Amino acid sequence: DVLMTQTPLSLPVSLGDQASISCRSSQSIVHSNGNTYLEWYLQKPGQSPKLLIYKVSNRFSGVPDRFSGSGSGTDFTLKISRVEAEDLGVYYCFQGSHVPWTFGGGTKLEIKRADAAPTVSIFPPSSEQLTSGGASVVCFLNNFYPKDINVKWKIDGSERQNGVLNSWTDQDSKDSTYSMSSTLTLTKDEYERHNSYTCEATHKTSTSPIVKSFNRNE
Amino acid sequence: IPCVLITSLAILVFYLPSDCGEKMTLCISVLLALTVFLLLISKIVPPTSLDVPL
Amino acid sequence: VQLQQSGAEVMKPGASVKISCKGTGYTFSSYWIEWVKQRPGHGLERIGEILPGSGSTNYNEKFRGKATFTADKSSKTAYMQLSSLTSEDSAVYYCARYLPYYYAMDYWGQGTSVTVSSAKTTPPSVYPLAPGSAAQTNSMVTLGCLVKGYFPEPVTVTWNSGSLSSGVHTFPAVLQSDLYTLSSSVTVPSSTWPSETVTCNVAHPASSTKVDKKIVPR
Amino acid sequence: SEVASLDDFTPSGEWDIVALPGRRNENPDDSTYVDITYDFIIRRKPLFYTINLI
Ligand SMILES: *[C@@H]1O[C@H](CO)[C@@H](O[C@@H]2O[C@H](CO)[C@@H](O[C@@H]3O[C@H](CO)[C@@H](O)[C@H](O[C@H]4O[C@H](CO)[C@@H](O)[C@H](O)[C@@H]4O)[C@@H]3O)[C@H](O)[C@H]2NC(C)=O)[C@H](O)[C@H]1NC(C)=O
Repeated sequence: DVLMTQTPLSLPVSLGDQASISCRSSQSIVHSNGNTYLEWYLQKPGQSPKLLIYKVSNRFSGVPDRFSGSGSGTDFTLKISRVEAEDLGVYYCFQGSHVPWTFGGGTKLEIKRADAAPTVSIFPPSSEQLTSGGASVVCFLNNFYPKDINVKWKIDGSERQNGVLNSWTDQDSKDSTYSMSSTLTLTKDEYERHNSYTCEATHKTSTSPIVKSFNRNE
Repeated sequence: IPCVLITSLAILVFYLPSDCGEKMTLCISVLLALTVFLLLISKIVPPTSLDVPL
Repeated sequence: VQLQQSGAEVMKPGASVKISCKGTGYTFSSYWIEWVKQRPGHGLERIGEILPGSGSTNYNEKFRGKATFTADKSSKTAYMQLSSLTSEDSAVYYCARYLPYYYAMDYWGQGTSVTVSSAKTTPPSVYPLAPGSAAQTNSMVTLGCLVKGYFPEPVTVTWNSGSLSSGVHTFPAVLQSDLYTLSSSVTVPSSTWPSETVTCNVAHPASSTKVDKKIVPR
Repeated sequence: SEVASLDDFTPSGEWDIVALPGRRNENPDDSTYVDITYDFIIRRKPLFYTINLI
């Protein structure tokens, strides 16, 4: 199968900036009739993909004029002149030339702006966790930019890795920032034996990991 | 029956001494006959995509 | 034109699935139906295509044997059959209309979500969160809630009749061992929070659940 | 319709249907000319000739 490669895997660019997505193919995808069949799609979150361009020289109906394509037998590029918030999503290549037809690798698009430091917080378990028979140690990391974020779960000076959850959100709209939360489930026999709890958070804005710790023994 | 007869000669080449100077004749003639029979059978009963005659 | 897919499905590993795409408003028999897989992580993968007018079918290398397409001429619908199922097949499947070498993929289905696991339709287990006993209470404080052992998706986490529409950071669900877990965060005035009542309403329509557990200051 | 119908089509077995688009053409220099042309894009099933020739 023909393999299609897209770069960059991410392209943060502020509004009003030209955005260019490159596309490369394992083989030439020019067809005998004189045309080359390459299509560009845009899939916004929570929606099905939307066609943008086909036969790159051409362009689909209903899309704005800021889009345009070009390329030769193996190298193709999509261009967005003046970006907005409605152009956010994942862009895919699609070659319709050689059977089987294959999709590109995708390329998430973001908007770059003044990075903001995280607003850390650590939430120990509630009494309901004690009653049930568990300990849900909840750590939050909100409003941090860029994606460069990491968490270390150190308890009583011991770095523990297994059983660590990691979940983040897509780029926001009002503030254009991500959010991440790593919750640590603990059992009663395991939760109470420790006396200290900490959730280190390292970010570019603050090179020193921000510390939010509490002691069980009180 | 002719197909089986021709196939049965495929092995004889290895019992034929190298001094007689006839190994090439035998093996090439067998290959020729097999190709001809394949083409004739295909003219009669075409092998399409779904199934090929055994 | 409209392409209609079947509803979501939940089944155990090792079973077989038969999702369908029904098209109306155009000549159904004369268009290739393209089946596209999208693992929740990332990436669009094309399983294959079928031409309802005839029996023609093509499968990608990664899916030969795994999937099988079928179509009904009388009823404008086409079916995809999935072989022995596994956790990796958990994804959302799309159906699209395609005519090779001409106008392409201008209409898609809504999308069918197929999830694979051994879990049962367990009800949600919601828990509250409170600030740590020994912590610095700033003029602004965060609030969150946890839900565990809820299956299948989705569970709607909302506040008291949209009490906090802004500042909410809902996070995607994850699997701990076999069940799903969820987390949420919000920002509220520290002074105002004791004054009024705000609670995270948790709903599990797939299990007919609607609960509310108030969070009170420690 | 923009394509030919396949509602009552019986598959061929040696040729595969790919696309059957139709188009209405006019000559800007004549003004009395009009036609409808259908492109039949057909793909050969190569097993027979593969086996017999290649
Ligand atoms: C099967 O054979 C038929 C008959 O030969 C063939 O039909 C021809 O297809 C070509 C390619 O689509 C047509 O030429 C195009 O016509 C459109 C309509 O006006 C023009 O817009 C095109 O020019 C634009 O696009 C080109 C490609 O992007 C650019 O290079 C150009 O600068 C313009 O931007 C182009 O001229 C041609 O009109 C038809 N002819 C007929 C009689 O229909 C068909 O393509 C073949 N199909 C296959 C799959 O082989």
